[PDB]
Amino acid sequence: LPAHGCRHVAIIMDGNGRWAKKQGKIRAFGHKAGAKSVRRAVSFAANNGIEALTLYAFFVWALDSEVKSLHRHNVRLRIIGDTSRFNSRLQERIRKSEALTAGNTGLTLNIAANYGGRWDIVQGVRQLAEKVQQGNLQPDQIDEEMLNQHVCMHELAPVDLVIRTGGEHRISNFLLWQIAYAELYFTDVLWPDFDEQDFEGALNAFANR
Amino acid sequence: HGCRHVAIIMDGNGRWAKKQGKIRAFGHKAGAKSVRRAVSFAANNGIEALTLYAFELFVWALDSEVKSLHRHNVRLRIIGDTSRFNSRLQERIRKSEALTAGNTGLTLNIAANYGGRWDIVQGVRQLAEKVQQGNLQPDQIDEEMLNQHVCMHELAPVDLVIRTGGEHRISNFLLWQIAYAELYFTDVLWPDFDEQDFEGALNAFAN
Repeated sequence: LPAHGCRHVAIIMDGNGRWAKKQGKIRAFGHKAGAKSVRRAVSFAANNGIEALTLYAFFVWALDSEVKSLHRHNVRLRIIGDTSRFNSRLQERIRKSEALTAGNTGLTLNIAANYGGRWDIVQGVRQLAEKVQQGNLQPDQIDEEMLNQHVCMHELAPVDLVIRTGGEHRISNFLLWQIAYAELYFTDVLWPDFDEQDFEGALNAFANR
Repeated sequence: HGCRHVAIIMDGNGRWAKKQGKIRAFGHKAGAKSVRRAVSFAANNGIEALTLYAFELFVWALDSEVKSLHRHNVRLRIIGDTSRFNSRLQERIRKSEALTAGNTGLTLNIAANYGGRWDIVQGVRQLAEKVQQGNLQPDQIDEEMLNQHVCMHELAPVDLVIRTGGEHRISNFLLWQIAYAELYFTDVLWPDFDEQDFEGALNAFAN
């Protein structure tokens, strides 16, 4: 229902490294500029009626100072990816950040952490297998729609638009199942340089296409 | 070039026919010539696998091509849900696959009533049955295992996806299989896509 027609944008945030290298700066400087650019994109999305923004870094700190900021901007924060590998002391900080913002009615921000598109499909398959083994589910009852409701973000609007910054033309095992019908938009802009007009240019391409 | 498996979303036959001031079937006919050209180019340049997606009448056309593909040592495979198709067409698919299955040159996969989500689902249903029989535990299911249950698992991974016709979408073509593939979009309409276009795509992959 916004004029650009875009409910859910996903972004592969590539370019932090060469951005830093361009300035004779080490990579960490680029990742810091990258975090700034995330803040900028989150604010842009929320102000342009986007329901969901899903971000892929192609964190251990970020999730606390940012969380207060996100929360103040009425953003609902979710983390997608294999977070079982993580230590359960900051696994705790993840769940705390999620429940703290779970009530917010603005943008839903999904952050990919130890996320893979193939993994995403496989964890959903494992849940279906568990139901099969418990006797609930019959194998031939499994269809697209059912698997669809077991992959990440099934409860949000389908992904309308995938943006990849940084010049490369691949998905790199980001969303796979979820992008079957998504518009794909590639720009050479390095992620730290990606701004409101770049984002606006992406949405306008989506609307025009 | 290093490109072992190319997949192509062949879009634009209809729009092309219109620009020519001709009917759609004329576009399809030019589409088929472009397929021949793409298949020969792939085999000529040492590409191991070529996977083609049209975006029951169309695979019938390839039946008269089978003799020639076989002589060119091409392995022909149809991927997708052919259970739909009339049993006569299904048997001819079966026969053409069997005739060429032992060939060792280009493997040419034709997507017919294919969908990427469907493809994954078929593998899921297979794994699910193994679970139901106690032959497989849920937590034992991993990427490698599901990979062995989706189309083309025995071929080189897809290196490059070409989509003609100007749209920037996968359109529920290969999904699992293109996780790390280079994606190449061109405005050229599929009946115009020639050897130079194809090489242009290989060049993009080369960097």
